[PDB]
Amino acid sequence: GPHSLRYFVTAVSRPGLGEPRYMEVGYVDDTEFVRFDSDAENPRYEPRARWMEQEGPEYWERETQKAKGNEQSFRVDLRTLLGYYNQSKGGSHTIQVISGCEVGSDGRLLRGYQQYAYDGCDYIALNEDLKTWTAADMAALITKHKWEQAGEAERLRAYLEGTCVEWLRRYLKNGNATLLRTDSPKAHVTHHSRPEDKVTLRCWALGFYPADITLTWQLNGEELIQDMELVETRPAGDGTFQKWASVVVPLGKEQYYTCHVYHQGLPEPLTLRW
Amino acid sequence: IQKTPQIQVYSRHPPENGKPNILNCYVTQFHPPHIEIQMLKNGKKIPKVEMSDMSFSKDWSFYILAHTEFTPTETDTYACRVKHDSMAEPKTVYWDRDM
Amino acid sequence: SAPDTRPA
Ligand SMILES: *[C@@H]1O[C@H](CO[C@@H]2O[C@@H](C)[C@@H](O)[C@@H](O)[C@@H]2O)[C@@H](O[C@@H]2O[C@H](CO)[C@@H](O)[C@H](O)[C@H]2NC(C)=O)[C@H](O)[C@H]1NC(C)=O
Ligand SMILES: *[C@@H]1O[C@H](CO)[C@@H](O)[C@H](O)[C@H]1NC(C)=O
Repeated sequence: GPHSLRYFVTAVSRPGLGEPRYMEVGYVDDTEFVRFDSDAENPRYEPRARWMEQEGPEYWERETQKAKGNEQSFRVDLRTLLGYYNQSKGGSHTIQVISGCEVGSDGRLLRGYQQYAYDGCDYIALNEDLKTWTAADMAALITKHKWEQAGEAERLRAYLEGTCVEWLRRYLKNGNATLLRTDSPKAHVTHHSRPEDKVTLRCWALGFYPADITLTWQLNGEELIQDMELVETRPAGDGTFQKWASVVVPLGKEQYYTCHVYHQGLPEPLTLRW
Repeated sequence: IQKTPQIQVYSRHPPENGKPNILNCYVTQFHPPHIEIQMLKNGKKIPKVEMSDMSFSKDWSFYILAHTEFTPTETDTYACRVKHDSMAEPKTVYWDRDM
Repeated sequence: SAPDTRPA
């Protein structure tokens, strides 16, 4: 199926405490595989997935130097945005960037993207065309004009269609045993009493990969999505994910509800009852 | 913009006393990024805690996972304590083995 | 490999 390469970058200033903290975290699909943290003793790009041991010393040195260069660029941006927004030098501010590309099963580009945020709000983003930018406010409009005059879109497009895609294919090839695997969900239902002759039925899906999954509760053959409570799919600490979805039902009528689990690792969806 | 972190505590495998497991504290939907996350065993901070899976959603709120290997006991209690600017006081969420 | 970012 399709796969993605994403980098989550965060720069946070801290007036009075020295230089801003700078972090870069990379993911291939839903798996963290590399990380850079300026607050580490000796900041360096580091592998976060076992298969990255396949990259030689040059890779780590190159990514580390690039990260330090990016860190310096963001230090400048934090200062620049204080000016654009006419803010004080004593407050903490955050810049966030998500950059990435997605390819189909054949390794060809599906889409690329790069979006910026300042203090948790949209700042500027590359449009789907990979040619123009969309600015959220007048400060971002200044940036948009600067980048157009410098031809930044063309440079970024080259990265997205070329560098990003090519590295993603390489990571998928080297880490195939991990990234192309399928771990089937194991499910179970828990029961909890409530006041007013009602019960909470919670359906759990554990140890699966990839992260995409669908959990629904049914009654009489119809789904109860609007009556369900749930948590966003979440990492379980070992590279797998988990999720739960619950519904409140009448005491004594539990046997009438069924949990359905759909996943890449389930040739036939699972159907469970309490 | 200030979003209060959602704190979720859970194990990798259904808890079975004496059997190795992984305890997770997923802290999500928060902003600003500065945060303090501590995992506790019987009220005492756990030392080996690994931080991973830092990302942010479409609305830019932050997500991060704290996890540690552990072997559950019938009497041991576990919790996750979080300090963040959106909250006046630290917040502790206990592991509910029967959830 | 992450992209190189430049000043806004
Ligand atoms: C994963 O792929 C390997 C092939 O190796 C990949 O390509 C290399 C150039 C290098 O980049 C590796 O890190 C990559 O993992 C598969 O191993 C081969 O399997 C075939 C049979 O299917 C066998 O004849 C070859 O001798 C194997 N070669 C190796 C690398 O030992 C491996 O099976 C794949 N894993 C799964 C199950 O997805
Ligand atoms: C910036 O804010 C200060 C007050 O904090 C104000 O005096 C000044 O006019 C502002 N700058 C502009 C050009 O809006």
